[PDB]
Amino acid sequence: RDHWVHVLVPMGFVFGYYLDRKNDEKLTAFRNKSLLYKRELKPNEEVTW
Amino acid sequence: RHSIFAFTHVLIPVWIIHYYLKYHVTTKPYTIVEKKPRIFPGDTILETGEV
Amino acid sequence: TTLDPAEYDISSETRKAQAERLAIRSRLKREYQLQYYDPSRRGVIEDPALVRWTYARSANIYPNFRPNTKTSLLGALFGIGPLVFWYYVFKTDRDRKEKLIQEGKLDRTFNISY
Amino acid sequence: EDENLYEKNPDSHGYDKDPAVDIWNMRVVFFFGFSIVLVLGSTFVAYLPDYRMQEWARREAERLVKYREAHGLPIMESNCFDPSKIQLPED
Amino acid sequence: MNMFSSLSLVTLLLLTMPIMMMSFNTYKPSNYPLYVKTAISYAFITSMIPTMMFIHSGQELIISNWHWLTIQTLKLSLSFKMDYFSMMFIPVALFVTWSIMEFSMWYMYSDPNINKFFKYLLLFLITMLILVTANNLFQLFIGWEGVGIMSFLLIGWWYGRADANTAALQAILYNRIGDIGFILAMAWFLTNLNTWDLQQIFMLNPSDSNMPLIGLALAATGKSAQFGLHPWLPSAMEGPTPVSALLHSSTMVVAGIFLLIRFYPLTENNKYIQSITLCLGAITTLFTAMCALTQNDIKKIIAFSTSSQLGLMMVTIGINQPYLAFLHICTHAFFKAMLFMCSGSIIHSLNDEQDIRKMGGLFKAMPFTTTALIVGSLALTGMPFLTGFYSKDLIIEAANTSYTNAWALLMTLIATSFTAIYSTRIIFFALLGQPRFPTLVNINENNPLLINSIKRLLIGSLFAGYIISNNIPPTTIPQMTMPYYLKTTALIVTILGFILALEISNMTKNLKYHYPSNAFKFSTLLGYFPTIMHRLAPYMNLSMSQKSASS
Amino acid sequence: LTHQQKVLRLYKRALRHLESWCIHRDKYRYFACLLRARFDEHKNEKDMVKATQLLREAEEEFWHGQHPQPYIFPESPGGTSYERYECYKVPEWCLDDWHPSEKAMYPDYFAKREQWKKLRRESWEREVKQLQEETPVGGPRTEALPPARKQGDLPPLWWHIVTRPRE
Amino acid sequence: SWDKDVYPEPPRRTPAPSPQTSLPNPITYLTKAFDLLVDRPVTLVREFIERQHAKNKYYYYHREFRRVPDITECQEKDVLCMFEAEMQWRRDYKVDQEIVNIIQERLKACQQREGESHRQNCAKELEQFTQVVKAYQDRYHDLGAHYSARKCLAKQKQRMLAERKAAKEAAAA
Amino acid sequence: GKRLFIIKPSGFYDKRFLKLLRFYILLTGIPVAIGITLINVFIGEAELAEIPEGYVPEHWEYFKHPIS
Amino acid sequence: MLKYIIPTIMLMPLTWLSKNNMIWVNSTAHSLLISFTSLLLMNQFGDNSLNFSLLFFSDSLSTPLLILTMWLLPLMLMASQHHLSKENLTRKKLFITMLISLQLFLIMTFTAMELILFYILFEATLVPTLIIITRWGNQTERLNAGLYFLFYTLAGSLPLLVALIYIQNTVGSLNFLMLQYWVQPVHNSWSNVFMWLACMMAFMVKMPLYGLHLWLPKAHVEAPIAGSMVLAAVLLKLGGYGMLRITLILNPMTDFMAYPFIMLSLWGMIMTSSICLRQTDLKSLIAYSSVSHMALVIVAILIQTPWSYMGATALMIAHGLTSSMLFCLANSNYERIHSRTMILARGLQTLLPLMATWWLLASLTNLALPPTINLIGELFVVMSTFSWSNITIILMGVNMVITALYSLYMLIMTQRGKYTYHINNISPSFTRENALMSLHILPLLLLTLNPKIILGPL
Amino acid sequence: SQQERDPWYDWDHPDLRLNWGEPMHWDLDMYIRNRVDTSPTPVNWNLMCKHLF
Amino acid sequence: APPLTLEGIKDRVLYVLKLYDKIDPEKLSVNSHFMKDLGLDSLDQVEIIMAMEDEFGFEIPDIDAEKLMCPQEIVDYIADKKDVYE
Repeated sequence: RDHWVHVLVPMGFVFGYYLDRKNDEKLTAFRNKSLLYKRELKPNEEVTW
Repeated sequence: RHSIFAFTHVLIPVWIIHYYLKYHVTTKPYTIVEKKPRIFPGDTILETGEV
Repeated sequence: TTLDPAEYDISSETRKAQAERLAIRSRLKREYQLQYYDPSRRGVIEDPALVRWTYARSANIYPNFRPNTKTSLLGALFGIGPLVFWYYVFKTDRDRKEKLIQEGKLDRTFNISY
Repeated sequence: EDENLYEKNPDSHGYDKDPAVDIWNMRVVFFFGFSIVLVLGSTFVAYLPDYRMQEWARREAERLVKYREAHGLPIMESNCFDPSKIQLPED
Repeated sequence: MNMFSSLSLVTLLLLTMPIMMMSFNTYKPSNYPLYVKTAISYAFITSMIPTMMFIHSGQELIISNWHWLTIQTLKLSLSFKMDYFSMMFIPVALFVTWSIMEFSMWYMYSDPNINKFFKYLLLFLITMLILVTANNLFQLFIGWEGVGIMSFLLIGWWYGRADANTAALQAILYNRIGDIGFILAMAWFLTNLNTWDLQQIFMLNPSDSNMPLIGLALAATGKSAQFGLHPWLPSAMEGPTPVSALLHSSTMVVAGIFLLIRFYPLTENNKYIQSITLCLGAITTLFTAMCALTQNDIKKIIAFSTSSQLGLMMVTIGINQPYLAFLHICTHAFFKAMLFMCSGSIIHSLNDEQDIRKMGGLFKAMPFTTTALIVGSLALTGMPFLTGFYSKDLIIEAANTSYTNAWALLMTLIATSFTAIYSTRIIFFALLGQPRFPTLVNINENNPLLINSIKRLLIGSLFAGYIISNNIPPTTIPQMTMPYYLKTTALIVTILGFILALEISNMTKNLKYHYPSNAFKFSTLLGYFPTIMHRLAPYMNLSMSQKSASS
Repeated sequence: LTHQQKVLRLYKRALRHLESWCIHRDKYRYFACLLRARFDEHKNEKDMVKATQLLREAEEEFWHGQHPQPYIFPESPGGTSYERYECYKVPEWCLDDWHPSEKAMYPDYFAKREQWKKLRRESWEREVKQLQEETPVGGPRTEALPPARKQGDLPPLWWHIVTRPRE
Repeated sequence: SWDKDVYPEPPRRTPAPSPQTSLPNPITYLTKAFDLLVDRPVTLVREFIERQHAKNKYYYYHREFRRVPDITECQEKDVLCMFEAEMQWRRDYKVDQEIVNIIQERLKACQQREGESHRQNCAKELEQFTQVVKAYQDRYHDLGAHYSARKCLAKQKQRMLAERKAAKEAAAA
Repeated sequence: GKRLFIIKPSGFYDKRFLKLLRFYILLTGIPVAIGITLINVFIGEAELAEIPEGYVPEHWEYFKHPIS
Repeated sequence: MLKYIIPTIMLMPLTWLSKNNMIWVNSTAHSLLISFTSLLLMNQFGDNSLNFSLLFFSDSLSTPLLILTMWLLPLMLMASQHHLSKENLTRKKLFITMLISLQLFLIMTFTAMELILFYILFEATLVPTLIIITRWGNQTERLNAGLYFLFYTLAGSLPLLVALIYIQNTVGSLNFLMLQYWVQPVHNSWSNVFMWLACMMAFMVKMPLYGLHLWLPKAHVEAPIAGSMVLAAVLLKLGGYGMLRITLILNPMTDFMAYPFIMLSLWGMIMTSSICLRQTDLKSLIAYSSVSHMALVIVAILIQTPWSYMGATALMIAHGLTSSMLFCLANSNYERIHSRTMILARGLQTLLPLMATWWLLASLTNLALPPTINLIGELFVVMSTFSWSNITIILMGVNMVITALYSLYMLIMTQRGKYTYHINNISPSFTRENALMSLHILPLLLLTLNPKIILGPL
Repeated sequence: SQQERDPWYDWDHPDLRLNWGEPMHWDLDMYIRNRVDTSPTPVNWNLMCKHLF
Repeated sequence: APPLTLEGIKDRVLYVLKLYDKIDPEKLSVNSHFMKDLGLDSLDQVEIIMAMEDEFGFEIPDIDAEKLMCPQEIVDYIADKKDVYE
């Protein structure tokens, strides 16, 4: 047919990569560090969280 | 000919291998590490003389 | 020097009726050549002289084995034997080597490696 | 009893199992195995970025020598990491 | 000045091209030895150009090319070295290998496996040439064991013949005993000097070098065929001829002494070193002398004479003459690659005997090569005015005033007299007698591949030292004193063998039917050492002491 | 090994180890009848110890002084370049699998291949029929009748009949 | 390139002339021909890229870090501040490897540039380098705690033995 | 005349093999070869000192290489 | 691992879901695609450290070791098809699924974030290996060898649980290797011997000493279809690496009793390679090579202080690729002659010319020819244990001597002739026979260019 | 412990006989005998240690 | 490289009959069977090929004695050994 047996199964990568992101968005404890690691004034250490 | 057989073998890599050499002594902080001139008297590119 | 090797001796007539030991090996060779020639074989012959050579060397030593002797208890002079001796050496070094390393110095200033 | 086949090579060539689409089994092992992974993936870590942060340290050890070498700061101190913060209990 | 090494790396890069084009990039209409023979033919003339640049002003160049991994403190990348052994030895050794393939173009004329032999000989040269150019002891260890595995693939050239690849097993065996000393001194250099780049080792000369250099001496005896490891050579000759013409004339047996030559700024001190080396060099002289007599192969006779030349050259490190040592090999490399190839025309001429028996006289339509035989075998007499007179005479008269063993000069100079009866022996059996051999005389000599081969090297033989020693920087103060009854007998050392060999050979021909008396102790033409030890050491370990503590 | 040919296998080597000891050609040849003269002492007598003392003392002066690395006849059991022709070695009948366009070459040799196999594929109705009859039970060496009484095919067919040629 | 104070060398001081004879010298045949054969395919092509590479530019910056805490902080059961004191510390040991690499290449600089004398001259390297490597394995190399690299759990305690044993227990210093 | 017929065992499969290594290695190797050639000519990195990056620095792409 | 386990479990409902004989091509197709994704997020930087996501990964930061674990399921399916294709498809679907089920637990192993997550995954194997040993072998001595593979591995690993649970309620909790900043030292006592000894001895039973190696030429000798779990069982042996995770910390100061593990495994090294030169079973010849220069790491871990961890890591994946291929050289050339007796396979090197290079470039990695991944590994071990005591160059040097005469004895037995027999042995080493024999040396000599990827922390 | 020291594969003209050509049942003890041979000329008289003497 | 035919082996065997002074050029060409005038026991069985021991002489094993009685049977299997005529 459209072969869900085939390449639809490596499409579980992004399905797994969706669950890969959900942890670090609740692992958001510290913007307070001292080794660059700053989150001093800027919109650089805030982003990609 | 002796024309296209000989020129293809040697003449092309010497163009290549020189290009990774002159562009290389000014990049790496040690080039070839040449010794001194081993002179007896004194002249060359200086001025100093000797007896 | 390993060995003599006894390339000439005597006969005639010590037990002259000893012949037809070749009749054993001619029987085997008549068995083998009739086995070896055939128009459709496509594969080896078994030849169990090899089969009795591996299986009597790989297995069938421990079902054979009984410790009735002391020449099989000789292995304490060979198994645990030298392993005693290597311990005796290595603790004389790293102790005599150790005291010289602490009390006094032996290595120079340019010993970063190590 | 016993039944075992032979040289899966009936004059035809044969790669893995049989005639057809088992023919495609070569171009799924040759093309995927090497020639994409052993070439482009071998290219991937050829020029991969600064590994173990040493490329940072190359220039940063290159800079920091001649600043100390200029005026007053010696080289390779091992200075107990700012002493008199250690109370040093005698006994 | 920037073209000093820019043209030298042309030499180290061009030889890779007949392996790159061996991977089928639209190859030539086939004739594949012609592609490689002309590949070397332009590589020689490029290499000679910076050799002239050195003898003007010097300006030696090491380089810094390309980084390997770098760990805690020591960085190793790779480099090269261009001091007195790169700008001198490389065109010399490469000129022989230019000359040697034309023989194998006719010696291996019928083999359908032709292309591997002109490929494996090419890889053998690269890993031989990477050794002498290296300033890195790690880079030495690459070329030390690259040349070792090239022996196994060349002694065992022919399959089957269960003595052939057993000798190849013995070939790689004695190199690994010859390995264990080299890796010992590799370890000692990190633990003290933090590196093994050869520059920094020569900055401060280490105080107590008693530990590393005895390891360097044992690795020196691995490939350079000393006593205790001597039986590797006489059974390594079992392969084809241009193998052993290259394997034991110019390569693989002068590399074992070459490592000690590079370490002259360490070996001059430490008196435990020098007396052990020079006494080792003396033993190899007469043990290879008294083994070569009454021996019945052409190639074996050359196999001992290449071993006895080492017995001088090992002593040349003991008496502190580093450059006189190296100057011998530059002369010596033109000797036997001629001489194997000279006699290689003879073995094919009878289609096989390679025996000193059943030969006859010299001129049985053999005009050219017998003339080439009486030059090099006259060079091997001890050099009246020939090639290595500036290498041979100047060393035996460098042992004139010395603090030696006093049994060393009673072992070196006596060995020179034994070198004379080497000469007339192949004369008196192959070049003198009445023609005796089985019939159908199928001789032929007129292939210009061989005639182009010999005529280049024989001319290069004669005028070698009179150009090299005439144009060289002197590094030491010569002796130049030799008083009465002590001075010139070293020539008369060589003269007496001409009388002594003939009056015994004519006593073997000219005598009184001295019927071959069975009664004779002949454990001198056998060595009696391979007979007992290679029946004992493979039986002691592999049978008793393996069935003991296995199953 | 009969007593008749016991001296003979020693007689071939008695002169053979001698010629490796000479230097001339006539030196061997002047010693020819001279070596034969000691061998011609006991000509015709008994076969017992009366004449075994020719052999029982031939251990000395033959084994004593026996061939100090003699001539070896290089194509032999020993000696150099004896079994050397082995890079080719003639791998006969390696022509089973080709996947042709490699069977294009030699169209006549492959034509002649299928012709000779009829003697190989069909000889077992005839050769193996008498083979149970001519061999009684377990007797000595298994050569057939030397014409096999009509046509020897072969018995050694074809591995000894079409064996590997040397080059 | 670099700065020459980090990688020193003396001038060039290269003699010249000295012919003195009408004997045939091949040096006039060599350098006056072959330099032009390489000058065309190298200098013209390198300049051709040099404008083509000056068509556009790309940027990469210096990466300088922040050093607020240093050594003896903090209290024992803490994790966070004793993580920063190891992130401080490991950068102070990868760097101090490479400063030994720089001074060692300085030793490579003199010896191939003089070569002949090489011992009584240059006056500096064997004095400088062995006052740096002798200042290396003391207090900066956990010998033999180098396996776990023991950041601040042992890097202070060689230097505790350099204070609790040294300088007071010498009897009487 | 001096003539025979040699016997060589099998070469067709070894010539049917050794193509598929050399075929497919160029199928993505040579298209990757321009990517190390053409990207060298038009794209590099520069230089040093420093810049001060404004107030907030750049993100990843701190490296000095075309594809890195 | 964010999701490497999550695609490789999705391989499992693909095999049974498929059609007929397409089940070989469907599995090997997608299994190669992970090798991009395995490389993809990993190999990042790099200076203290990469804690990865959560309590499930520390990313195998300083010891990569895991890319090699993912080659193999698209390396064994092309190897196993030689004599497997006579059984039912219902069991052919099984033998692919448990093989994937062995790769699942190895992926959460080597990373594992903990020490108690390690053990339950350290023991989560040995059930799918034992199914490949007992079913799918050859004639008997499978079943006792199925029991010798247990009862060494399981008798030792149970005193881990007594000690690892003992640490979890003594000093905080072991759950992180990065809560191992507070570590009290372990002095000389009569209870702290056993804490060291029970925590160590369960690793010795997999990477063997000279004693207790008695199970290693049992499972490898009598072995599945074409080395099919024997390739897995060589990774699993070097997948007992976790002594590198434990003993670097967590009783750091007990070298006092290292000596009965040194001398037993340093003299055993010089003997257990010497005891193999008279082997007559070809697959048991390789099986003792795997004893010897694996046991060189045991004197390389207990001796601490790197320039050894430079080499002890490079030796784990030195013969990860070498000893795999040697089993593949012997899983081939058994399909044609049905014996593993090394006597019988003579008359070779004329009949199969193209695989002569595959013998040598295998056996040239034990001679090890210094620019490979091998003599960059040994020569860091040699220069390490030199600095322990100088005398150790002798035994380790004779180790280098005998294995030179040992590796060639397997080569040179094929350089003979006249073959005497063998109307069979026709198959001229087909396209599969060279493909699965390749992809071994093609990464093995490739990584010698920049082998900074293969290094510890260090 | 049957008679030993070496099937040297000499002339051996019955057939395969020795070591190459594989006779039917003659394996006695091996793996030391595909590389070990027969008796020499003289006897032991260890002059080799006397040579270095 | 040199080939050979079968007309040369017929002459050399026949010539060394004439080279021996014990045998006249009056015996038969291919089959005098050696016993016609062969004598005695030793030295008429191995000496008869001792001249070809030097000339051809490829070590001539123990089987070669009693086959050599028929003087054509010598000529038979020399062509078998040295890879000879067609």
